[PDB]
Amino acid sequence: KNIESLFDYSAGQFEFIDHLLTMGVGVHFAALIFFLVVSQFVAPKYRIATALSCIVMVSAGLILNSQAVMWTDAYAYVDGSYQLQDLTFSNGYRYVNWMATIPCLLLQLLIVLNLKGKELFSTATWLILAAWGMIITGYVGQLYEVDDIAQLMIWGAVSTAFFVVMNWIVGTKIFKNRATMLGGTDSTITKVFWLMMFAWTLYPIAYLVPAFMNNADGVVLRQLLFTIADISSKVIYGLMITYIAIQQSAAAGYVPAQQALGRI
Ligand SMILES: *C/C=C(C)/C=C/C=C(C)/C=C/C1=C(C)CCCC1(C)C
Ligand SMILES: CCCCCCCC/C=C\CCCCCCCC(=O)O
Ligand SMILES: [Cl-]
Ligand SMILES: [Cl-]
Repeated sequence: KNIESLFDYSAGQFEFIDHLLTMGVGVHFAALIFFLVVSQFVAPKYRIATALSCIVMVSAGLILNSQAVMWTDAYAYVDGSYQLQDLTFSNGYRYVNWMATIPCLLLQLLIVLNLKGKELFSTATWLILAAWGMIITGYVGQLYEVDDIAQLMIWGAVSTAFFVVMNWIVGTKIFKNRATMLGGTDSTITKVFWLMMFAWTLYPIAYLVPAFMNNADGVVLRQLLFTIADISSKVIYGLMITYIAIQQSAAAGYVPAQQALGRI
């Protein structure tokens, strides 16, 4: 049901995708260790924001690892090209994983925005409902990326509606609570918003690849887009969230944070 199943791959195409996914694994687990060791310099009220990055690193790292092994399982070098064998490859499992990772990305944002209690619970709930609506309708959509392009587009339109509404909630909370933020992170959080708009928008572009480049090179392009998007939306994003957590910790008087920033 996925366009990946339609083609044979050159050694070059096959190895590049393998390397992309493998590099993706290494980057996420490398970052995991960074987030782990810096977590001790985060004040208690923000420390969960950094823990969520650890959770995202392993979750994303495991899905990339799984995709890579699925890739090598599904294809074998036969008569001059990599051809589909008995096992299958699908991006569908990425969509399932987003059900967990996207709420984590959103939650760590709300935390450094200094949301608390009732407003935190209600905002998170609406955000998670919006994200799940987006992910589920998108998941259904890509089931048709070979059989019914028109259906892919319509489900994608519905998914985009959830996407836009989700982004509106995010933008609204960011620009409203920007003023509450310490240590100059009121400026930093603005760049985080634009990072999200950029990085998250790569995913619907990848989703549409079967519509504008239905060939083996389009398969490579999609994996390339996912890699750029994953690293940007999880790793670079996580680094900015953690930086914001540490800076606000130090400004709030948390001594290990102040000491940490003093060494650099
Ligand atoms: C770490 C993974 C992240 C942040 C994934 C985000 C995914 C999206 C923003 C996907 C959105 C989609 C649309 C807006 C339309 C097509 C269907 C989706 C699910 C690919
Ligand atoms: C934050 C951005 C992270 C970027 C991660 C991607 C790094 C490697 C990117 C690809 C370089 C281009 C490789 C050339 C493709 C060769 C085509 C092919 O053989 O299939
Ligand atoms: Cl605290
Ligand atoms: Cl993920």
